[PDB]
Amino acid sequence: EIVKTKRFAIKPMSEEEAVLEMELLGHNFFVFQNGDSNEVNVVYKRKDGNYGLIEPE
Amino acid sequence: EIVKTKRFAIKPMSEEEAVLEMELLGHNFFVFQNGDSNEVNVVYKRKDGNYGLIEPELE
Repeated sequence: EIVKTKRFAIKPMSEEEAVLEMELLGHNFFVFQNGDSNEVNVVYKRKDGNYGLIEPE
Repeated sequence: EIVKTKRFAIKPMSEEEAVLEMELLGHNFFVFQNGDSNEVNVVYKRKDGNYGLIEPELE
């Protein structure tokens, strides 16, 4: 089955904060409300050490 | 060092189709526009066998 859950990061934050939070929490991807664009984004760890940021833009 | 890309799945789809797409494409998580709620959701595979669906809010 598909287990439904609500986004953990409730409050809006910056892309910079999102990346740090993902790292401190030990995750590989992190869903958040971008406070600078008022849109939901997803940051993730790329297999090249870099970070990726997915936006609806 | 932060590479900005646009969501790959442009058109809205069901959560089931999203899980299928995630697997067919070989990813661990998949961002999509849920056609049921018209909102962006994220499906992912969890070490438990099941799949997870992240929503901004509960309907």
